Amino acid sequence: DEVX
Amino acid sequence: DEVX
Amino acid sequence: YKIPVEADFLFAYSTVPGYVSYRVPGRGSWFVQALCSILEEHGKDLEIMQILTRVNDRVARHFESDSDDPHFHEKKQIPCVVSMLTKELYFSQ
Amino acid sequence: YKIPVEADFLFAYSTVPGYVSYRVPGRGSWFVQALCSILEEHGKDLEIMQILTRVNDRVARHFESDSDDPHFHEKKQIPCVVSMLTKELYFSQ
Amino acid sequence: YQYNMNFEKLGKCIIINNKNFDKVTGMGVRNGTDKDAEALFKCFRSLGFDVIVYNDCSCAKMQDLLKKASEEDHTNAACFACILLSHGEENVIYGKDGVTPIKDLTAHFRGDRCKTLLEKPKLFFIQACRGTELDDGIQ
Amino acid sequence: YQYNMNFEKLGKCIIINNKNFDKVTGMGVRNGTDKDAEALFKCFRSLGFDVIVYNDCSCAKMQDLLKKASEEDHTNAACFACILLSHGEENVIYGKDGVTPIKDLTAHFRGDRCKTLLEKPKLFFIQACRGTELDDGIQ
Repeated sequence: DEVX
Repeated sequence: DEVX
Repeated sequence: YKIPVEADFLFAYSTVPGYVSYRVPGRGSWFVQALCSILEEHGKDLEIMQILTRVNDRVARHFESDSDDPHFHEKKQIPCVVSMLTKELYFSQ
Repeated sequence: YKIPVEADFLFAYSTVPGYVSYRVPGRGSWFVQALCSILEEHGKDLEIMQILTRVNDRVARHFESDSDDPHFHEKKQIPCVVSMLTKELYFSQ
Repeated sequence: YQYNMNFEKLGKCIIINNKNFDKVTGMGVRNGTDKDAEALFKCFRSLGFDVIVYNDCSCAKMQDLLKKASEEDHTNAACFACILLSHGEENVIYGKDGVTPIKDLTAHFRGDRCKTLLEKPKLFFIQACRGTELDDGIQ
Repeated sequence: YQYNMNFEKLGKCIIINNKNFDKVTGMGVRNGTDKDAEALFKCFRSLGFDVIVYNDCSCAKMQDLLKKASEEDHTNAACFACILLSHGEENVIYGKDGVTPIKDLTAHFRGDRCKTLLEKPKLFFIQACRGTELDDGIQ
């Protein structure tokens, strides 16, 4: 899960 | 009218 | 399982960020007077966003500023609802 | 006669101020996918705040972050709706 | 799809009614605010909130009021409400002695800092300025 | 109590799909965003919007495109919608180019600057970070  |  | 720590808050501000908010010395503030009249009439039958949207309309339409200082003359106000609610909110039952 | 210049905006942010927002490389972001799914289902029969409140719930409940990096592991997200609307909004009729 | 309201009480409502300010703040008297607090008191009482009004609170008093409220047992309350009436600027509200961040007032009620309001609505109503811009309107 | 929706069209929907960023910004590729943009255009098309997708826009591109959209004639549209997909930080969103304030993007549609969307809902959906804080959750 990546972060914006 | 006044301002807060 | 888990719930975000910032969830289930609602902020009903009288105005938008950066802006002023008006108060009448013999009557009270635009936002509060509007909030109370809509709650008096509809607090137990409308969902809170419905209530606050009507408050938004009332403040936006019914009010226009009246000052000696021309800088604050004929001015307008729009409130600002911030919702992190996860459900509909009715104040009854 | 007059309308405030800031009236009738709505901002549906994927997250609350100060916080991160999650995006899944094979799937898309939590907020957008949740939004589309609820709009696919209820876009034509629910008021926009009802839609976005359900989006708030779906992101808050359905999702929990999964990173190998332990710092961003098992984290949560709540979106953030800012409304200056003055009426209910339905996308039909 | 609706918050569960089947609880013994609707909940607590704190009203902070800041009218008079220490001259060092430069802030003037907020005439009209008592009429707001009275009308708010009747309205929220009428919804079912257990309402208390605190007047001319300092910054430390406002923090302590919210801290204390967040430490109560809301197990039998459906929700919580707080109404702030004061001067303000962007992200901040005035006590009688100065400004305090709105974030710090509300953070006491986060899910992890107030478990008995978890999954329950936490409502903040704020009558205050948020800057100096004026909206001229149109049409 | 409801916005009037009896217009020839529902309205314009602009999607800004920012995936790739100049290395100098320090920002990485936003894998997953094409999936967002695809699901959004199909979804908003199906609602009745005239949907446009822009990809990897610079800051000046984002400002100009929104400026120009605000200068079109929306007389026969019920509303306007815009969806931003990008990196961001508080109050700010990334172009491939750097950051631009969200306030400036949306201000083009103020009542006084876009008279044919007056009294019509102006919707912005924003997928972006707003800072670095994490929410650990509870329960």
